[PDB]
Amino acid sequence: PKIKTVRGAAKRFKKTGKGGFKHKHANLRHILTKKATKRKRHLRPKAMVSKGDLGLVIACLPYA
Amino acid sequence: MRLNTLSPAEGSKKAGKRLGRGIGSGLGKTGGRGHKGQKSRSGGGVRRGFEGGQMPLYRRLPKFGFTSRKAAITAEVRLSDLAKVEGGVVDLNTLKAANIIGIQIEFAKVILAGEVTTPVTVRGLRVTKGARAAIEAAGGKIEE
Amino acid sequence: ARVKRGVIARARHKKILKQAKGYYGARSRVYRVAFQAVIKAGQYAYRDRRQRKRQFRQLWIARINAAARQNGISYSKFINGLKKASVEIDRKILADIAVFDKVAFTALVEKAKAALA
Amino acid sequence: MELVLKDAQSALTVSETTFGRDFNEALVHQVVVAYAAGARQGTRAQKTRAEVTGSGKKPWRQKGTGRARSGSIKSPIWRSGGVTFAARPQDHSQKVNKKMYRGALKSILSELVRQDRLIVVEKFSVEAPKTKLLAQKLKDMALEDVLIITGELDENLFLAARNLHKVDVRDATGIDPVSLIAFDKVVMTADAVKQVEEMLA
RNA sequence: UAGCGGCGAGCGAACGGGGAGCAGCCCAGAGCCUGAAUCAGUGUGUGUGUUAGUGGAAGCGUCUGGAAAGGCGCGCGAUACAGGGUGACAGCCCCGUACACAAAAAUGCACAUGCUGUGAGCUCGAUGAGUAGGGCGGGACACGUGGUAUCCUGUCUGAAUAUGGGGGGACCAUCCUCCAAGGCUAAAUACUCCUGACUGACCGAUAGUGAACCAGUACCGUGAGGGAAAGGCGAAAAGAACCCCGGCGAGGGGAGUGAAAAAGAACCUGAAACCGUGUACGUACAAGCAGUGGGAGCACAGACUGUGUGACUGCGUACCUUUUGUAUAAUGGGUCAGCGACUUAUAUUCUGUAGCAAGGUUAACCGAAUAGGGGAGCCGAAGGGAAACCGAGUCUUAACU
RNA sequence: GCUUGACUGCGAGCGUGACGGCGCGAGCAGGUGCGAAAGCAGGUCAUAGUGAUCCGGUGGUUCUGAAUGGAAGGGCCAUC
Ligand SMILES: [Mg+2]
Ligand SMILES: [Mg+2]
Ligand SMILES: [Mg+2]
Ligand SMILES: [Mg+2]
Ligand SMILES: [Mg+2]
Ligand SMILES: [Mg+2]
Ligand SMILES: [Mg+2]
Ligand SMILES: [Mg+2]
Ligand SMILES: [Mg+2]
Ligand SMILES: [Mg+2]
Ligand SMILES: [Mg+2]
Ligand SMILES: [Mg+2]
Ligand SMILES: [Mg+2]
Ligand SMILES: [Mg+2]
Ligand SMILES: [Mg+2]
Ligand SMILES: [Mg+2]
Ligand SMILES: [Mg+2]
Ligand SMILES: [Mg+2]
Ligand SMILES: [Mg+2]
Ligand SMILES: [Mg+2]
Ligand SMILES: [Mg+2]
Ligand SMILES: [Mg+2]
Ligand SMILES: [Mg+2]
Ligand SMILES: [Mg+2]
Ligand SMILES: [Mg+2]
Ligand SMILES: [Mg+2]
Ligand SMILES: [Mg+2]
Ligand SMILES: [Mg+2]
Ligand SMILES: [Mg+2]
Ligand SMILES: [Mg+2]
Ligand SMILES: [Mg+2]
Ligand SMILES: [Mg+2]
Ligand SMILES: [Mg+2]
Ligand SMILES: [Mg+2]
Ligand SMILES: [Mg+2]
Ligand SMILES: [Mg+2]
Ligand SMILES: [Mg+2]
Ligand SMILES: [Mg+2]
Ligand SMILES: [Mg+2]
Ligand SMILES: [Mg+2]
Ligand SMILES: [Mg+2]
Ligand SMILES: [Mg+2]
Ligand SMILES: [Mg+2]
Ligand SMILES: [Mg+2]
Ligand SMILES: [Mg+2]
Ligand SMILES: [Mg+2]
Ligand SMILES: [Mg+2]
Ligand SMILES: [Mg+2]
Ligand SMILES: [Mg+2]
Repeated sequence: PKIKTVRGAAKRFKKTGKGGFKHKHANLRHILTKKATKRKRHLRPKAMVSKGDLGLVIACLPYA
Repeated sequence: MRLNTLSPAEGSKKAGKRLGRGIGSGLGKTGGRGHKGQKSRSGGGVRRGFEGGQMPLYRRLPKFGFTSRKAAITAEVRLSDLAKVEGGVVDLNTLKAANIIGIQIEFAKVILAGEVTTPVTVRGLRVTKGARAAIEAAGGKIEE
Repeated sequence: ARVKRGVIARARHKKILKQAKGYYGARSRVYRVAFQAVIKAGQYAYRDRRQRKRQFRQLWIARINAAARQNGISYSKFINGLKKASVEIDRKILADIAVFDKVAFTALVEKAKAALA
Repeated sequence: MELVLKDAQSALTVSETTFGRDFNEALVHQVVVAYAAGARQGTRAQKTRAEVTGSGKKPWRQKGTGRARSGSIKSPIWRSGGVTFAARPQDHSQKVNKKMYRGALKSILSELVRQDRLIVVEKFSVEAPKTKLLAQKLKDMALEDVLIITGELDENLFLAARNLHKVDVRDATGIDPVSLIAFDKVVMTADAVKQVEEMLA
């Protein structure tokens, strides 16, 4: 039967123009006041999935 | 051309791996699974995104955003699709009849993609700046 | 598509057994053993084609040594003399000559001695 | 494209695409193979160790008896046990793209014309429904193994054919690539050829 | 997909579209006109099945052979060359097949018709109360109580009643849509203990059913229950009269049958393990994976080389598995024969290959059926953004060098 | 002594990690502090002082809002 998607992965990843995946950075969720503003700013924008974990993401998201 | 003279193209059919048929085969005793582990086992292996136990990437990283229901009912049209309709008026109904947009599509946009040669009248559709310019150049008309 | 495998299996076994004719006991009667024996024989044969070359050279050298000494010269000295004299006769031939033609061998030895000194 | 007729010795114009294209062997082969696969029926089944009739109790205790460890009497490695990968009934029908099928037909038709195995005639009717008459007509036409393709459906012709195993009468709608390749010669009526051209385009 | 979900593992719609099939009615009720349509049972007539059946074409000569259906000649039938038998492979020898016919009787399904019950249409009405909601506890909806709509109810309550009420995914207003608390209803859908016909890139006696055979038997178990093994003489018994050895044996040798009995019922073929008889060569001073390289002699077969044996001699510690590493005194195998393990379906990606190409392809289904229709859909030709939205750009930011 | 640069948006380019990430960073825009000015300041001589995701809480919002207008809920930003 149809392959099922890993719904968590679906929530966390979105495919881009060539077939990458952007994702939201970790560590910008709670205790923030100790984190430096520069660090927070850098974490804020989205980020492409690296070469190492691309395969795993692909496995997770067969219909992405 | 008889039923015993036809033959496939070279490279069309390839040999099907048969595991575990002796030494010369190549895929001998073990069948390309190495020596006794979990992956070696029949039914063996670990589910998608399993990292030995490490919090897997699809969990490490935070969830984000929401899904728009209006996006499911929006659509994007091409100037080649402005020519693919019949007549000289591009409504939603006309586009749907043409089979360009989907049936449950309340909204559509004409984007500068491809090119429009014939004059067309885009009625009740959003049109991008490039597309509007292109249609006007073609000799078209846009109205709300 | 039930491919029954009697005929092929027996033919294969028979070929191995035939190859293992003349072996003591189950090594000529019982397939498992016969096959093991056949493989072993093959391995030995490969080894022994090499060893055959080695052995025959050894034999030739022994014979030549005996002959040369009978004509009053050691083998090593005789070979050196021949090399010096530019005689390219290989030692299979030298051994044969020694065994079957004493006059010829003696002549060769004389040549070697002269060349040596 | 132009096929001269046997009976009137008059030409008949046809499409170069349909009757004068190249022979794409790979495509034709795929289509014929597909036809064969479709024709097969595929009704069989063995019993898995699940389905083999017997109890599911352990033949002997795991340890102690010294025998090798057995779990079910229905094991595939046991005599009268299940077939390891027991078959089920399966559908061997391959899909063939419409265009691919049409192209194959076109190639076969072209090959026939080139090889002089397609014989076109104005009409191939028999007067009575009599095998003897059909046989005589075929002999007169020199033919023995033949696919008679007709435009309009003929009762006398079909009945006459029925008992000649080398002969087969078809309607132009029901031609098939394996049949065309198989039959030594193919005798098309003028209406039939025209219809085929219309069908194939 | 949207959603649900220790937001894990997993579960997973609906709206809308294409098809198959399409049938609508009745009571909460009385006045009128009233046997009025429909439905059910029951007789009768007709048609068409079903349960026995009838007819059903056309070939001989010759050779081989135990036997012709085979070879080689010359003919004939075919709306019949499906299939099965007959001394080897038969269109024409037999049974059938195509095709054309057949029912005293019983009965299925159609109409036609008679009888019985059944009640149509109009006007006026009436419009399902411990119910809908609610509180508490559970359950069902893709929906795990969550912001949770909707459905069911164990418990405690409890309306309005068309000037009315339900729903539109917390909730309110507006708008739209429908009328709960009473019923009936064919088709398209599911299945095969069983009956008939036909088919198979299904098996062919360790296979296929457990069971080709007197099998759910023998046997095992107190019992529920478990559960085998075991097919083949020959074309035809022509199954061996008679004689002989032997215990009025078993078994055998003649005889006879037969094409063949080394086809004799312990019966087609008749492998291997295993066990013998005969012949050649070797072997009783010689130490080990038993072979291999060299190699004398001896025997045989042909006119020296083939074959068989192998004195003596160099080298040489099986195989598998598992291991850093095994001759290992680590595992497994007494041997032989048969069987015994990377499959199948559906999704997805990449590679090859074929088709068409800014297009490609159809799914159910329909179909004088692998044709043709069917483009509902799906993938692609546009991306960016969480989204609104913008768009060859877009997002970020007040703005970007 | 005077102050709040213990700024906001970004950031060429590097370092270090299998990755999650972590680190250094001139310069640009806005707005400030000290200095006469050149200048310096995006915490502390540097290297420890820490905890992913989920699920919620609080505030803001030119996003969304299941007939429509709202609202709930969701998103985004800050934070617990
Ligand atoms: Mg936050
Ligand atoms: Mg290999
Ligand atoms: Mg290998
Ligand atoms: Mg492998
Ligand atoms: Mg192993
Ligand atoms: Mg290991
Ligand atoms: Mg491994
Ligand atoms: Mg398993
Ligand atoms: Mg469409
Ligand atoms: Mg039990
Ligand atoms: Mg079985
Ligand atoms: Mg089709
Ligand atoms: Mg009869
Ligand atoms: Mg007959
Ligand atoms: Mg004959
Ligand atoms: Mg015979
Ligand atoms: Mg009511
Ligand atoms: Mg209630
Ligand atoms: Mg409620
Ligand atoms: Mg309700
Ligand atoms: Mg609402
Ligand atoms: Mg057998
Ligand atoms: Mg059995
Ligand atoms: Mg049995
Ligand atoms: Mg007695
Ligand atoms: Mg007797
Ligand atoms: Mg026999
Ligand atoms: Mg026998
Ligand atoms: Mg034997
Ligand atoms: Mg001795
Ligand atoms: Mg000893
Ligand atoms: Mg010899
Ligand atoms: Mg030796
Ligand atoms: Mg190893
Ligand atoms: Mg060890
Ligand atoms: Mg060793
Ligand atoms: Mg051992
Ligand atoms: Mg082992
Ligand atoms: Mg053992
Ligand atoms: Mg694949
Ligand atoms: Mg491909
Ligand atoms: Mg100043
Ligand atoms: Mg410090
Ligand atoms: Mg979690
Ligand atoms: Mg939770
Ligand atoms: Mg909030
Ligand atoms: Mg709004
Ligand atoms: Mg709304
Ligand atoms: Mg809100």
